[PDB]
Amino acid sequence: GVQFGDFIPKNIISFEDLKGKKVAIDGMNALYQFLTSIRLRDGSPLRNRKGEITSAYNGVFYKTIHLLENDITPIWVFDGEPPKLKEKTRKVRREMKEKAELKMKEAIKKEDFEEAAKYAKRVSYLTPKMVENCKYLLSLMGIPYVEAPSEGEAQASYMAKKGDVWAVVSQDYDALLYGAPRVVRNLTTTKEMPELIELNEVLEDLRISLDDLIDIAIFMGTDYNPGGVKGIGFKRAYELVRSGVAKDVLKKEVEYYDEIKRIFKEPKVTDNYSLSLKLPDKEGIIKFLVDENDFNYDRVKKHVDKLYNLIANKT
Ligand SMILES: [Mg+2]
Ligand SMILES: [Mg+2]
Repeated sequence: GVQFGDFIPKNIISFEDLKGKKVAIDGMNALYQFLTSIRLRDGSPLRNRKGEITSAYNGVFYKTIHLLENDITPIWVFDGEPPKLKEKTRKVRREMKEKAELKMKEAIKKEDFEEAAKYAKRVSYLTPKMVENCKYLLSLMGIPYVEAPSEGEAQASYMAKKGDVWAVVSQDYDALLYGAPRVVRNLTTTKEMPELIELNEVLEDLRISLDDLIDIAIFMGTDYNPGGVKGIGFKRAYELVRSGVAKDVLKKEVEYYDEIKRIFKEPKVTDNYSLSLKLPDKEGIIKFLVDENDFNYDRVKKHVDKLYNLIANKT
């Protein structure tokens, strides 16, 4: 996401100081994280005997239990319906290139079949099936999840602002742009220590408003305007913001500036979800993990036993 890291205040926090907090996990960010970091010695992903990747299932299972063991109650947040994701104020223009220039012409020729074998790949190793399988596993584990109307980071941020959860868990800083009061990094990955970023601290320290921060992100470049504004990094953007000339510059330099701003300010969110935990289906977990995905029975068994006890106590 936006490379805010070096320019915003952040603090290393211990796992103990995270004890008892409820958090909204950015599901897609977490799953991509697992695929990247849960690999073999040769950098190859974890797979079952059928050659299917299980890296994501490994992180979902073990990472979720790790948090619960430390009294951190997670609620997984996933992205909305790929076909339709227009988030309340997110339909005016596009969510891709469907409406506008996407090219309609007869080209079924070989270049279309080598291509008709060239569409299921850029969806990375994280396929809808895999994402669906992760949702299934969370269900068996008794862990609550929400399917956001659109971007999961907006849903999670909303949940944090509401106070249903203490922070958004992700490796990206982007939740701050949606008004998330707190983001906690390095929980799904522990190379480095957990890192807590508080939005209010960032704003007070930099002496800027949330709208200013969104402006800086747009200069740098968001998923909605990759590459940002020609030759402008954090410092120059922050300079333009403090001078009070950012909004004029952005209106000139970024088409759909007002549209991009609305995405962060008025996303489509939902209140239909529960943070309640359910006792885990031990047998179904073992079938899916051990039987169908070749996880080690012993380790899995000890873990579903631990999971059940934790939830029971919590419940
Ligand atoms: Mg992002
Ligand atoms: Mg996202």
